[PDB]
This record gives sequence, C-alpha cells and structure tokens, in this order.
Amino acid sequence: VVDPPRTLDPEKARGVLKCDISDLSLICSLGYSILLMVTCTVYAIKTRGVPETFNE
Amino acid sequence: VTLQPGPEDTGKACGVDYEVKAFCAENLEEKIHKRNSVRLVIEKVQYAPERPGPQPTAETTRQFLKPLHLEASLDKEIYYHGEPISVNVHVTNNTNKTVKKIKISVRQYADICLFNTAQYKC
Repeated sequence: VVDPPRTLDPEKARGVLKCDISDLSLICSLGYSILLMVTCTVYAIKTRGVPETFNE
Repeated sequence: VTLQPGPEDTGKACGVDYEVKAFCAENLEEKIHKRNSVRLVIEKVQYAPERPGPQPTAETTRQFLKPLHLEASLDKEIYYHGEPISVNVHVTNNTNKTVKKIKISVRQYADICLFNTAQYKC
C-alpha cells in the first residue's frame, strides 16, 4: 500500500516493459522467507534420525 | 514391562506381558468359549548379576572461542532399588569464566522397538 502498482531502456534502442518496482524489492520480500528456510533447515538437521512414521 | 497409566486410563495397560490359557474345544482353530477357559498371568524376570563391573567414570574438556576440565565418577556400577547413588565431581577452571550452577540428574531411557516409535526418556 505504500508503493501501489514502466519502461526501462538499458542502452541499445528499444525500451522494455517492467513493473514499477526494482528487483531489490523482490529480494527484500524474499528476505523473510530465507530466514524461514534457514530456521527449518536447522530444525530438520538437529532432529535428523527420528524413526517415526517411516522415518519422515 | 508395564508403562505407568494415566488418571483416566481404564482397561489393559501398555507394555509386554505373558499369559497361559487352558480351554476345551473340539478343534483348536474354531472358537474359544469364556466358560471353558482359564487364564493366568506369569512374569518373566531378570535379576542382578553376581559379578560387579568396572567403576563408571567420565571426563570432558571444553575450550572456548585455556580449557575447562570436568571429571565425574560413581562408586559402583550395579545399584539396587532404593539404594543411594553417590557421584563425585571434580572441576578445574583455567579459563576466565565462572560456573554458576551444577545440575545432577538420574534419567531413564525406554526403547519401544517393535513399530517405528520414538524412544522415551525422562
């Protein structure tokens, strides 16, 4: 809501369509998901050899 | 072995047990009446070995990011129910750290190893 929903010309002669946001916005959005993934990996490696329900 | 039941457990307990059952029937594979049947529970047990084993001892060294060295030992290996357990601890601290508390505990482990089941520790 702070930045509601452009043409970018990287040299050459043709401008390409894009969303208003840079890709740094996308990476910052994935910043929380990467923390979730790190937490899940740590929790799944510390348990590891749990033999329940066919070693799930 | 019988696992301790809960407040609201009603029927047969969990664990492993043995019983003998004598019945009267025309054939073995067809039917067992309640009137013609006697059931008795029998316990298979083990008792303490007569020869004591080695003295239990343990040692660890922890160096942080000069070590801290901990040694622990017991007086004997085989104990009887209701008898005290004496543990001797010896700590040497060459570090600049300070041990605040010493926690000593006796813990039980139970392995349910028929289905794929986690081990019980307490």
